[PDB]
Amino acid sequence: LQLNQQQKELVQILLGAHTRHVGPLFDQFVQFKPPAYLFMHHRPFQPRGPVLPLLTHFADINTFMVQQIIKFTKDLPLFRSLTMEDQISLLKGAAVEILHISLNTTFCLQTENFFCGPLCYKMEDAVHAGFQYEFLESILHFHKNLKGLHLQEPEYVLMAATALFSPDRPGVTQREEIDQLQEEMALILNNHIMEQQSRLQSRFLYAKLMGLLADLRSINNAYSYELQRLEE
Amino acid sequence: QKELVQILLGAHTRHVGPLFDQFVQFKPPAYLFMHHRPFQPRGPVLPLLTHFADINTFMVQQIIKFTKDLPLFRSLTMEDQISLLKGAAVEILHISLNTTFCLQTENFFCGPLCYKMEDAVHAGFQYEFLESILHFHKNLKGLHLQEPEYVLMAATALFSPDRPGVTQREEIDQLQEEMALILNNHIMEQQSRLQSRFLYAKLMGLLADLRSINNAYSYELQRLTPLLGEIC
Ligand SMILES: C[C@]12CC[C@@H](O)C[C@@H]1CC[C@@H]1[C@@H]2CC[C@]2(C)C=CC[C@@H]12
Ligand SMILES: C[C@]12CC[C@@H](O)C[C@@H]1CC[C@@H]1[C@@H]2CC[C@]2(C)C=CC[C@@H]12
Repeated sequence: LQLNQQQKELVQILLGAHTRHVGPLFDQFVQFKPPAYLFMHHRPFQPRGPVLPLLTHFADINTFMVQQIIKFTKDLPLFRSLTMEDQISLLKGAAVEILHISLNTTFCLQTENFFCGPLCYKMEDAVHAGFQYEFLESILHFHKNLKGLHLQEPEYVLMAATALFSPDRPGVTQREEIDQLQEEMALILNNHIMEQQSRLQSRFLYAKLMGLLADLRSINNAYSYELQRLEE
Repeated sequence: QKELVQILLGAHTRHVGPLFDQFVQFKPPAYLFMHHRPFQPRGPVLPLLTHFADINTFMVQQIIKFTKDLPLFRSLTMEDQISLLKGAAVEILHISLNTTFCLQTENFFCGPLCYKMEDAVHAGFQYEFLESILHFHKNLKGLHLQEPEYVLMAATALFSPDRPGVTQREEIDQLQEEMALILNNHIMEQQSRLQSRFLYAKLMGLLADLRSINNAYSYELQRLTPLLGEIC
């Protein structure tokens, strides 16, 4: 219950990593041939026509986010300290979770749209790309729930690090060493939140976050085929 | 009593709800239709000053139509109605305007329109003033309020007995408290979702920061070339 020098230094390293590779991420989507209507924020009756371009765009931004995210982790000495296998296994399992956690950063609660650069994503756009409604609703509830907590870079990065060092993921060997990492990550998350008692005013913030981390994992386990198909 | 909050709710929804979806009706410069755009202060100003003037008028009219459906209000000396409105109108406008504010992008989404501070800046308004306005809207928005706490907050400001020109600052400093604590109570009747520490105090702390800017800055809210037929 209080952050020591080691911990404060860790937060900074995380933030640094996040800021270089993920923060600038969302503003690069426009480079991946986005369909014209994506540039409009207000389009109640606008048609979308062909799926291919829209579809391959989502394909584009998804690969780019997963790439940057990999870089993100790669900039963490703690992560590098693990075995090749374990890393590939942790990323292979936490990339989607870090993605929506990072993406919530551009999410607007008032309009339930993500503002990435000059682009404006709406749930209906994913619908038009063939994503399952139930999937999309869950993904949406998550983002609404998480935005309502009024988080900031620090809380976002810590949370992401918490999801990264999860041992329960298949293919891991150093299960107990890594589980130690996650616990140190959560304790820093928790204590960090307290340090900001005045800013963060939702009750049971920590639990609510870890709770949402649970919801996220469930959603992927359930509609995993939606993503596996996108990746091909 | 809690039925007075049904009177307020129906008043607001009828004349102030669709208030914002009509701004598109008053010759808004094409750029207000875009959410992502360059700041060009060397651009034409007059057409934008004209717009803000037309919608400032329009808004005032609906806020009048609003208060004109509050029995507790009409049942007062016309010399006070005018007086109270002479200073509340503005304050309400911003409380009601806040429902179109997105905390993420800091824009105001009114119908197909997207208003930015940059716009008030170009219109020629002064920093500090705008700064207060933005600060007000960021703070208030961060409290996750819904209609009930809006119409409510608004009405307690509607009856502010310490306003210049009021006749019976006796029956007014009564009608207000006859709702100030009715606001504090409702806040608890929903203590679950409204979990901001010390809402009320923070709320009234906002009603006070609105008045202070309603004053210090007023000479400019006036300027708003009040000529329509002036163009053919
Ligand atoms: C398509 C994408 C982005 C690429 C891929 O991660 C899958 C997700 C599913 C969920 C999508 C999101 C883009 C932005 C969307 C459209 C907004 C709500 C649902 C969102
Ligand atoms: C112009 C107006 C509306 C009329 C008048 O109350 C002054 C204010 C100042 C502040 C303005 C607002 C319109 C909408 C704006 C442009 C959005 C942010 C700043 C906002």
